[PDB]
This record gives sequence, structure tokens and C-alpha cells, in this order.
Amino acid sequence: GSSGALLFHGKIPYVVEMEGNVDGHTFSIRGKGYGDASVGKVDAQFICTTGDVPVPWSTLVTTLAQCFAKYGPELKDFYKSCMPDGYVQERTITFEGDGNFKTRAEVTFENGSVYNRVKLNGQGFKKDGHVLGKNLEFNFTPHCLYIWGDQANHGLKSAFKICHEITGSKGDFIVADHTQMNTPIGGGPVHVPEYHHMSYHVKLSKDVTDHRDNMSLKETVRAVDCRKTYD
Amino acid sequence: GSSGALLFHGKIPYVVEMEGNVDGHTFSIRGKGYGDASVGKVDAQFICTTGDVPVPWSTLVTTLAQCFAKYGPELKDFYKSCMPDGYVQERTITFEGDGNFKTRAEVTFENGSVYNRVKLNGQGFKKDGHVLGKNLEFNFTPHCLYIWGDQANHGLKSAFKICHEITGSKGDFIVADHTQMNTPIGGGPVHVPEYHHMSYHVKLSKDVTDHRDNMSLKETVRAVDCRKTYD
Repeated sequence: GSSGALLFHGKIPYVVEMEGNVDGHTFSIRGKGYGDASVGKVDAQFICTTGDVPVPWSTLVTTLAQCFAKYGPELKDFYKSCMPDGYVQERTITFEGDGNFKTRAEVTFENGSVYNRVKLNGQGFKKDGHVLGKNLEFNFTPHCLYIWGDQANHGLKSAFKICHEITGSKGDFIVADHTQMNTPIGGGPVHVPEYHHMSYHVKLSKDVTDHRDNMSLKETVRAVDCRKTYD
Repeated sequence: GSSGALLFHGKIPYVVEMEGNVDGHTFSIRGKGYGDASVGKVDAQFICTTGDVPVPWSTLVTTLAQCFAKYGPELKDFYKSCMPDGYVQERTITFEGDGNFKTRAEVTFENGSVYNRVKLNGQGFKKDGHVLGKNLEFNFTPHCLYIWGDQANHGLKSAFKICHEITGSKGDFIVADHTQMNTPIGGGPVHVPEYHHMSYHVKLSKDVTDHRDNMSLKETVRAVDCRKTYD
């Protein structure tokens, strides 16, 4: 496919810088791992350098690199066609019965590696709700995303749902509703996608020997040509 | 396995009884076809008896039988487990920047035929919007549903998105946000579900010899064990 896709052969380091503010509580996070797009794998470790995180780690997972997705020859790959100059990624995330997050990322290739530099602002949460009351499990369900093209901006649009399990229930979930849009940083030719889906499977872990608040993960991510494979 | 499921071998006939009211306009639709649950397929033809539908046909498809889905041995099949007595299925459907549908349906097994009898009420639409203005294509995309358990009430919960393409844009979509709850009608024992997904692929047609406002469809539907398949 694209000449940007040349940069993703083999395993490549991944570096994350996040700044956050949820109803007055501020915090910074740093992450380090790798991605291998030939199989759609991402493996990474995260630490909060400022103190404790003010919300459950699972609500931050979607904001903490769709360029590592396994894309076959039959679909256009927007994310890698933008590389190395990169893309801006923006979301609004709205919690069932509670507040919302707004996010803005720059995702680029620099110095042999992928950088995700992202800012998060949270507003309108209940002080006794599941979020600010830290009442959600340290785990994660499999998801399916919807993706299509915006020919007017030579970009990408996406809409999906994410489920979070309630601490002290078993099989009761709230929903975080996701809307998203992506725009190129450079002015050069890119690949604008057509309608398709993307599967995610995430597993979370921790390390008790590190005294800082922490989280690790492993994920598998594939593009799905659903106009053909759901027949 | 469950006693309901044996009612489903081979082609089983399907009847639909639907009434609507969207801001001033009452209307009725009657449908007939069959479903074959061993391959997950459904065929059916629809007529509007009162005149022309006052919203585009695409917006009505999800309201117009999840008992015809292909379930393999590895997952609990709630819909089939309820039969022959049936279940109640209620939804709220909220359209991006416009109004909403509330629907209440009863789904039963009677004389070797499945019956879907359903009521729909619509409120808060704009006269110049894509819905009341009728400005959406006569076509459909593949979708993916999330399904889980509500043990407390021996019931089922579901949440998901549906895309509708805007006429005269090309490639741009509006989203219809769906929430759903199902409750057994009878008293027998049933299979409460666990977290899984369900795939859909739908194709619309017309019978152009016929003078009444009309629509046909064919569909493939299957349950998905995502905790293993997404790995």
C-alpha cells in the first residue's frame, strides 16, 4: 500500500506523554512499550509521575495508536498513509448518567518510534458516581469500532461504544459513548478510507514492586472488511 | 441446550404486525416471510396498507426477530430458550441532532409460525431534518451488536449503533443510537446470557410491479464469542 507503511516492518518503540484535569484534580502520565503491525500487537507500561490517578485506570485506556492495527491488502490504511508527518486525533467521551471527557492528540513518527502526545479535560461528574467514587473493575471487555471517510477534509470519522464493569456486581455494565475525528498534519497525498470495522481485545495487569501508581497492557487489533466477512 | 430450540429446525414461517405514530401521522405495515436459524438467514416482504410511510424505510428496519440468529453450542441462546411462550422487547432509538422512537414488541411461537407484533411512537423531529424531509438512501450497512445478562430479572440487555447514509452527500452518515431490554412472557426456566456480540448483514429491494409503497430484505445474522475470537 502506502510508502508510510514502510516504517512499520518489525517491532517499533512506542512513547506516550499525557496531561490531564478532571473537575480540578490534575495529573501527568508517561508510557513506554512497542508495536508490531504485522500481527496487530501493542504491549506497554504506564506510570503516574505526580501521585495517584483521580479516576479508574480503565476509563483512560482508549486515550492512552491505531497505526499499529493489522491492515490487509484489500482495505485503505489512513493511519500509516499519513506517516511520518502524522495526524491529529480528537474525541468526545460521554458517561451514562455522569460527566464527559474531551481529548486532543498529535500522533507522529520520530526518531525510529511512534509518539502519542495527548491532553484530556473532564467536566460535570457526580462526586458520588462510579467514576469519581472509583467504583469500576480493573479489567476490560472486547470491542468493535465503526470507521468511515470524510472526503471534504481528506480525513477519517468513527463512532463506537465501550463497556466498564461495576465493582461488586457480576455482569452489570455502564457505557462510555465515543465520537471521533482524524485530520492529517502534512499536506501531501493520503489514503481516505471506505466503511469498515476494527476488532479490539485488551488485557490489563499491575506491578506491586513499583511504588508509583501503575498499569500494563497487551492488545490485539485488526481491521475487518465487514461488507464481505459478515455474509 | 433448551426445549425452545427444537422448535427451530428448517425453514419456519414469519408474520409481522406493525402500527406507527410519528408526530401527527398514523400508519400500518404488514409483513410475511420465513427464517432458517441453522444458517441464520431471514427473507421477508413488507407493504404499507395506509399509504406512503412518512419516514424513510431504512429507519424502520431494526423495529421490523433475534430468535432466527445462528447460535453454536458454546453460548447461551436466550431468545430461543423463551419459546414457545415468547418475550417482550423494548427500545429507545435517538437520532443524531433530531428526534426519537420508543418501541414495544411481543414475539411469540403460534401454530408453527413466529409472530412479531409491535408498536412505535415518534416525538421531537424537525420538518426540514433528514428524517421527516426524507433525505436518506434506500440501502444499509453491516452492524455489530453488544449483548449481556440481567440476572436480577431473568432478562437480557443490549446497546449499539446503526448508520444511515445521507442522500446527496456521498459517504457521509447519520447515527441512530439504540438501547434495548428483553423480558420473558411465560413462567418456565430460561438461559440468562453472558457478554458476547452479534453480527448483521442486510440487503434491501423493491417489487416494482406493485403500486403500493413497499420494501423487501434478506439478512444473515450470527452470534460471536468475542472473548476467544478477537485474540
